[PDB]
Amino acid sequence: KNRAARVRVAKGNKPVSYEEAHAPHYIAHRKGWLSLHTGNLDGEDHAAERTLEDVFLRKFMMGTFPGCLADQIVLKRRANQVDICALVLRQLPAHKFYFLVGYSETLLSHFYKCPVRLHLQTVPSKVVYKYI
Amino acid sequence: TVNRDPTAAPYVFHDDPYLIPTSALESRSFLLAKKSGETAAKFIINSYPKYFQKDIAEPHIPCLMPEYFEPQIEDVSEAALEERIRLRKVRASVDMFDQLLQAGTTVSLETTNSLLDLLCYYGDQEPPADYPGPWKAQNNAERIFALMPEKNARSYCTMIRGMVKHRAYAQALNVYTELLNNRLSADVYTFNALIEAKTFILNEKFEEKWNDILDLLKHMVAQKVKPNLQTFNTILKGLRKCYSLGRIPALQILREMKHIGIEPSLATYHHIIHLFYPRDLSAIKMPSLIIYDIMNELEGRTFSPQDLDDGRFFQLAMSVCSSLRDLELAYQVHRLLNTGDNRKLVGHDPLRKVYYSKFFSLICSLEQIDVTLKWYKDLIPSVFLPHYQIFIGLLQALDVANRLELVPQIWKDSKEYSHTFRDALREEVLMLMARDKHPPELQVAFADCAADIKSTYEDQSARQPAFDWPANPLQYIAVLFLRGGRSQEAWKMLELFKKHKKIPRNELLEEFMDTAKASGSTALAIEVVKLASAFSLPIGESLAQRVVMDFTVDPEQKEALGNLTEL
Amino acid sequence: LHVDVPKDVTRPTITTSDEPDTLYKRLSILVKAHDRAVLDSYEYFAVLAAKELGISIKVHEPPRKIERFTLLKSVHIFKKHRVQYEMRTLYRCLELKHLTGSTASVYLEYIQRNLPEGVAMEVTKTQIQQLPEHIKEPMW
Amino acid sequence: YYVDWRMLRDLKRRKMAYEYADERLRINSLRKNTILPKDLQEMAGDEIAALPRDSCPVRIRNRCVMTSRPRGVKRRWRLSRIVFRHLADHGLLSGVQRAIW
Amino acid sequence: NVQASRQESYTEDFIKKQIEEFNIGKRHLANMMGEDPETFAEEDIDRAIAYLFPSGLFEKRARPMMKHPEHIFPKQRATQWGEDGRPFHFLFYTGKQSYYSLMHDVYGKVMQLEKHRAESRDLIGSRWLIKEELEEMLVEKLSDEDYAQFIRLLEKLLTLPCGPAEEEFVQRFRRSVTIQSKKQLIEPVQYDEQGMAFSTSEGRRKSATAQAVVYEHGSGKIHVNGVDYLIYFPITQDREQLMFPFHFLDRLERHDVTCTVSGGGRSAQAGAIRLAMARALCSFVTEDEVEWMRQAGLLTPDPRIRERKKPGQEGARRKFTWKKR
Amino acid sequence: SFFTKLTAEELWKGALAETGAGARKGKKKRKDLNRGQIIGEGRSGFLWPGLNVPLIKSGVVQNIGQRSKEEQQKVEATMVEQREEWDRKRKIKVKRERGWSGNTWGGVSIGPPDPGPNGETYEDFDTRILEVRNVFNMTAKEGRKKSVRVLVAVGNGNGAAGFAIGKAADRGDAFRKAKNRAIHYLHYIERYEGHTIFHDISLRFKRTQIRMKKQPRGYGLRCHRAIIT
Amino acid sequence: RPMRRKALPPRTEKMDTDQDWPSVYPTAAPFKPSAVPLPVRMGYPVKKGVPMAKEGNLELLKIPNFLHLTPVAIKRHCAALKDFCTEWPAALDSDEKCEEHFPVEIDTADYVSSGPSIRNPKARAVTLRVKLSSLNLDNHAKKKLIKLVGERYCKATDVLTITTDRCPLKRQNYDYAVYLLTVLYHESWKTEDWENSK
Amino acid sequence: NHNTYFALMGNLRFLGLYRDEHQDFKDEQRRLKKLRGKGKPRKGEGKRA
RNA sequence: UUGGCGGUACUUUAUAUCCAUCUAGAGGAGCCUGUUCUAUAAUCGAUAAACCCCGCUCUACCUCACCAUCUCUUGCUAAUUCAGCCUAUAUACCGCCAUCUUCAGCAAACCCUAAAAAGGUAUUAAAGUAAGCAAAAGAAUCAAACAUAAAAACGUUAGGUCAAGGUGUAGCCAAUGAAAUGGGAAGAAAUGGGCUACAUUUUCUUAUAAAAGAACAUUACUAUACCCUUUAUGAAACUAAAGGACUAAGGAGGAUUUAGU
Ligand SMILES: [K+]
Ligand SMILES: [Mg+2]
Ligand SMILES: [Mg+2]
Ligand SMILES: [Mg+2]
Ligand SMILES: [Mg+2]
Ligand SMILES: [Mg+2]
Ligand SMILES: [Mg+2]
Ligand SMILES: [Mg+2]
Ligand SMILES: [Mg+2]
Ligand SMILES: [Mg+2]
Ligand SMILES: [Mg+2]
Ligand SMILES: [Mg+2]
Repeated sequence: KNRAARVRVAKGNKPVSYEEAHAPHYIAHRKGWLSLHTGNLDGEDHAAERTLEDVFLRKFMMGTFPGCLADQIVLKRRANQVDICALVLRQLPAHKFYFLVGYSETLLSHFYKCPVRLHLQTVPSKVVYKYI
Repeated sequence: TVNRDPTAAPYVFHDDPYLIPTSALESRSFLLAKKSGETAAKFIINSYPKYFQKDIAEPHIPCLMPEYFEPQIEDVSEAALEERIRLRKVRASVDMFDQLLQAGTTVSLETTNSLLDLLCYYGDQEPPADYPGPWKAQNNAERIFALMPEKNARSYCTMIRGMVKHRAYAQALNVYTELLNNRLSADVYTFNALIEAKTFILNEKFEEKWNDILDLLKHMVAQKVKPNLQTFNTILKGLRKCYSLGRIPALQILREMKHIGIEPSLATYHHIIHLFYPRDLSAIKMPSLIIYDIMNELEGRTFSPQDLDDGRFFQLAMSVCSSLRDLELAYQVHRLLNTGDNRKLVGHDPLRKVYYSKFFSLICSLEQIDVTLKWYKDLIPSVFLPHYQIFIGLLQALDVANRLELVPQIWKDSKEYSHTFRDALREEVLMLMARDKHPPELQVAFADCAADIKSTYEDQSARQPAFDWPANPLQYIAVLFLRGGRSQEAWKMLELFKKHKKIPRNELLEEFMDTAKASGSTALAIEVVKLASAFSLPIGESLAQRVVMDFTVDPEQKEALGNLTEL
Repeated sequence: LHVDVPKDVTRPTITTSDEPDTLYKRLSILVKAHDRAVLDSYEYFAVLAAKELGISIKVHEPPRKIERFTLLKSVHIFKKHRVQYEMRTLYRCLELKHLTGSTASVYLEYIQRNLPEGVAMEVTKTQIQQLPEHIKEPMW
Repeated sequence: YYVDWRMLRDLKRRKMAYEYADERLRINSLRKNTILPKDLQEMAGDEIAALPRDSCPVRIRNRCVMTSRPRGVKRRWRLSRIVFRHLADHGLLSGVQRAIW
Repeated sequence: NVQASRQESYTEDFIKKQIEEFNIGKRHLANMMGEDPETFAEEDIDRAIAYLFPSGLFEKRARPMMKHPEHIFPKQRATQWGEDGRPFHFLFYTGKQSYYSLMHDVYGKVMQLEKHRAESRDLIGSRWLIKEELEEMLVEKLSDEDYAQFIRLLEKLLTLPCGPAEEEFVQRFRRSVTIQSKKQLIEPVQYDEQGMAFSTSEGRRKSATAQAVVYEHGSGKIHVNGVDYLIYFPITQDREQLMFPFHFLDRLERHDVTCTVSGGGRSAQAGAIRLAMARALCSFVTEDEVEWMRQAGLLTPDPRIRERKKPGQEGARRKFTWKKR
Repeated sequence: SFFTKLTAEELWKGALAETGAGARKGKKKRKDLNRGQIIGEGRSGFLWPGLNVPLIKSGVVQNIGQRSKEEQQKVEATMVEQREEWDRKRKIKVKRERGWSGNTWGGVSIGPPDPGPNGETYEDFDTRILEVRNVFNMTAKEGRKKSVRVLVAVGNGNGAAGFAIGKAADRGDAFRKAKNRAIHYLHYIERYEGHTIFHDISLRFKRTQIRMKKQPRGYGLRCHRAIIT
Repeated sequence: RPMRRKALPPRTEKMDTDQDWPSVYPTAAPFKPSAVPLPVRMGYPVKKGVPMAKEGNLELLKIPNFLHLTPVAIKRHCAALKDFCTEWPAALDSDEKCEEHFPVEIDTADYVSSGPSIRNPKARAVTLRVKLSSLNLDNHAKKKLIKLVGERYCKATDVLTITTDRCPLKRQNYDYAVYLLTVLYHESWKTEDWENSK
Repeated sequence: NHNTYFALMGNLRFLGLYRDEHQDFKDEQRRLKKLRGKGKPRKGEGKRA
């Protein structure tokens, strides 16, 4: 049996999101890609460097917004710009988000030497695709 | 190509309903938490630079590299002193300069002047910074100036400017006398500080004082020094003290500005307006007409930052428009703001909200409701989040246009801007709606608005045990319920007059009785009598007699009604 | 904006030089992406943009490339059980013709700045110039 | 801290081979020809041997950058098969999908 | 009483609001794309959404959609009783009010025809609607036994004398049978600069592809890739494959073919030409002959192609040896 | 290395070892370590305006700062106290009443039945347990499957009462099934003057004989413990 | 006691159907369900379910939307960009006409990718293509030019192809290919005594 | 540069601007282990002399 | 009342399968490679089906975890009586899988029963019902089909993996940690898989698989061995390739077994 990236069946009480519900073989069929860069296109360079930068950017956002992330972040690279689009729960006060946005953007622009912008969409609570 | 989005907050604010600033406080607080996070990040980068040194950006980006502000030249040489001066460290540079003198090593006059510039400009105090000032007679700047073996025009000039900046007007003027005795020549910047000194000093006689400032100008031509914009701007700013006597002098300066070839900037007009349109002007009967001429002169021109008072102009011009109650002039002023990129000179946070608040208030007062509502959608929320008084002006305008059907909607807009629990606004909304009668459909709509404004009072009362329901809202909310098919709710609200011990008004009491007659419910009619007895209102007895004739009272009701009549 | 509109919007300064302009006979723009629909929207945006500036454009779809590789499914042993992965590259070629150097810079900037994420461009300019003055005349 | 002591030793091998790349190029050029006297070629054969062993670029091993796994690595991403599968199966690699055909 | 969310069901008030947002959505989508709202249609909406939200997901159900609520929302979720609680249909308590209301009408028709008292094939090449289609008309779930009973009742109606009203009724439940005619589509007949007639057709065998250009009048001169056919095809079996189309129709030595085959091997290239010639030769033969060609295999493309190798086994079907236990 | 660090959910999943070969066919307790952490608070004690301290204080725009070593030690000790107090809270619980014994379910109240279809509340009804059986059968799921059969009774103390049996794999589910089933089978029992039966009652139900007697006021309930309930 | 902030109603509600949409999405931005006044849905639907709504939709966020690029915006954008463009000479209306006056073709390639570095090694390569008919070559010269260039010359098209990538930069590789043409042309005309022994 | 990531994130965790669930998990296991008397011995004072 | 297995051996069933049918192999010789054994100062794990060209899409040094010998003791990090640990338990686990398996089941919430340890079907219908998970469908192999891939729930084997990584518990901290140098050998042995040959439907040569000219049993076919040269990579040839001769055995391989529709 395949155990990879599958949220296994419980007894109908586990709320999985749209991303979590779909197994790997639905990638490019029902669900898209969380990161979009040009480094895995044919005859393109720096795949190793883009992939490592993404791994860090995902761990950084989790720690900087602990318990405030409703779903996995979406990374969009255009030219040298990096764009982080995260669904965030409405737990923290509004002004705290303005601090964490200013901090996380400035810190990540001086670490990778690129313009980094943070786009936050606030949800009242995690969106449940199905109960499994 | 693109224009401002009327339904969006400023781009600085994050585009999310949870993160959009409701009020003006959250606007400033959100832009102070953002700056706080930016400063927190720069602290980490500038304190642990080894982690932010790998450069992977081609081309190389200088502004995304760690900054270093501490001197890295250890040897004590004139070169090392120059580094400290470049880094702007004041105390460290003084220590190394004195050490250089202790050894006696030669120091260039140009290098010694760069030290005085730093000390004179910062007034012997370390540059202001954040991390986890009068001129002092005994200071490093004056001491170093004396130790200097060879002096040049720049050295004296630097002292004169630093003194004036740090409020040392009397000493600076004395230093200037030495410069003349040495036969050196000053620069435009030094002449501007000297003029700023004479004005700030209080001279007993204005005629002497003005003749003195003119003497500085006469020495500017003897020394073949040509004035700049700041020179004239400084003179006009000084003239704002003498509003009455500075009018003819002020105009003469502007004519000389054009003849010389200096182009008046927005700051130059900002000073003439203050001098001709005093805020504390008792003589409002016949104001000056100069504001009309200036706007024609500046019509269609584009302006750039060329002084430190350019931002002030627009806020001042709008104020003069509101004082004169001329809405045509306000359009010319706003139209000038829209030409080119003049929008950048509206002002900062304190003055940006005054300009538009003054502007929008003038629109509602003197503009047609149809046009007034177009401006309302454009300016708010995209330009500015208004304070509650702005809405009281809007609701008053709606009342004057006989379009009270829109009052319910204005309430919903007001709630977004943090006026949900505003007592003054809630009293105005209900007051206008219930001031006069309306068709059934309009009354039903107002009744829904009255229910919403009641929920604010109820929820507020739940939080606060020591809560007071103001008397007037109680009357307005009850009347609206009766008039709009919510009479059942109005009977429950009749009891709240006793719970909060508010005296029911005579009009309200009789209104309840009229509705009772149409309903035909004697029980409800007697309920009004009960409340009248509680407050010992004289009309209560007359109302009880009115019920006797309006409805047939059962023998049980007669006994109950008689008891209340006795009470 | 309903009533509040800019009056005299500021426009960038474009100064004509005295240097002659480049002449591009052809300018091939090979965009690459994993998603066909993104290329369709970019193809529509680029063809519409070219037509609006007077540029002559043609479009064709070079054959797609799919690269497949095999990996071992288990962390340890179980050689025969594998997992295969693929990357798909899709192409849209915008063949422009008869462009001056000013028209090719403004157009390429406009469409390069709006290149969606995950899309890579490969511009191939073809300039045409006279013969070198030395070559024009044989000299011994 | 690097993943393990094996990744650290390799990192130093990569930094000392970069230092000695020009040197080992110039000296080794004197040996990879038939135009110079064999006496000189025999002597350059000893200068190259005298350089430190970690300067030799054939002692570098490509290891997973995140787990320091010696074998099973994919050179385009510098990740082991196991780590690459975790990222691919989750949609975290841009354009990588499962191969169905 | 479980964490699984309660059944999500839609009221008439809910769908009514979903149709107002859709109507306001169209006016915005029209304003975005610069089109006129009055004429904006379902076709333009789907095209606009594809431009503004490009998605390359292979399954089209997972792509962005701005459809009318009727399409997306299940239709069988409408209120079946009023405010007072009295159902609207007299068969509400059966649980299949629409299936039994239909079986009520068809049984009443049958009784009148039987009480009141020609060829029954008024319609030909038609089929009874499948259960999936019937369920759509009724808008309710049916079982397989329920479908069988309905058809038997409809058949009984046809057996009996049927007035024009009955024929229209049974027509509603008769769906035109697909008429897929496996008949070769003849190519046009072009004319050359010389004025000779010729037809062209493509052929594909394995990885080989051919483009033949048969001429109506010729002496049998076949040129493959600008070469003769005896030279290009030194193997006898490859030449026989080119002979099969003409020999079958006794048309040897009557046409001149010019072929261009690229790809594949010697045998796959001859087969690709054979199909290309047979399809081009269709324009110069009678329709009865074209059917004779189709029934001898000359006009069917061969779908047999090399199968992929599988990971963990030696070949497409060959397995690694089962190690001796 | 920073890249070999996993999330809390995966760390506890492995450590707890709940899903395992031993667990299913035959103690570690989970803890949340982000419970008391306030965003913006670190061991170094820095103060971040807009994150962990007021952005404006007495009208003054604050700047970055750090707490002194003494001040930080207090904050660390205070959090240690709060954590220790939270552990005490976990130990504490509100004792509910036992039934006929201390380790048995018979006689234990489980509250009123759940609301009905149209908001029919049953707050006036009380539920009591009478028997709880844990019976095991033989199904392929576990080889020997698990089953809980619960007999409950309900009544409003005003003449209306009923009983039902609920069966499930989990005890909590058997309680809900029995409790809501019994509300659909309410007998009405006639009481003489509201305190006793109208006459002596003697009966045999299968092999169980019951013999009830009408008694005067103040006599009390002298009956089998299940009959008293 | 603690107060949880209330989110405002989405600003789509305040958007008119005759708004200036280009102003709403000036530049490429992520999909914001509160700014896009469309009832768009995305997601494979569960059985007896509809596709998920725009609010809280990760799939719509993962899409590279073209809301910033709309037919109304593009036309307003290109209208401003017309002042930048210059007019192609009308006389060069055909490909053959271009070869007549401008026989030399220089190929240069640019590359656009996503990352911190703008560097691509392939951008230095340059390719010069000239037709020998355009060059003034005597019968002797043309034969010598064709032997020296070797396989660079194509008899079918009569085009000489010089590809230069040896130099680091593109301006150097371009200047080198032009140099190669001058030496090949001038050398071809020169006649050496050893040539008489062919 | 694994040293830059590990050091930088460790510094941020001590400034309160980053949260490491893994480290807090390990920090409490050491606290519990030390209470049980299984803590790390001091250098030079190991079981073997 | 159930669950089980007993001899369920009985009737239908499998479909490249149990036997039969068919084709090419394995089993013999030579080598290549894994394992066991012997054996070495000198890894570890896998090791019936479901190990044995397995982790390795890869070991001359490095890799390396092994052995011998010499050396270091706050010993990668911002801080830490700390760093580090391929140290024991896969019978504490996460993670990723094998297996039955493209098997068909897993079934929550309600409702009913003269009490229920359980059961709940009849279609010309008799208490069952309205929802999930898997299957189907859908999508991929760029028309269409078919086929192939992918998919395949819950359990079964405490199956495999603490040595991808992380981690519970226990163990080592002048040593079970870190580094340097040199070694990590072999077979009168067994066995698994692969490769080549044994030839005439062949060998060599030119073309090209068309055709032709030669060779054709003692070395004719026939050595990817040993040995001898040159060459490529490398600092290092102990590696690989290309020639040179030397050439031995092998003459189509017992019971038996593998794959293919
Ligand atoms: K496991
Ligand atoms: Mg290597
Ligand atoms: Mg085969
Ligand atoms: Mg007890
Ligand atoms: Mg084991
Ligand atoms: Mg070794
Ligand atoms: Mg070694
Ligand atoms: Mg060890
Ligand atoms: Mg299909
Ligand atoms: Mg399927
Ligand atoms: Mg050791
Ligand atoms: Mg060599």
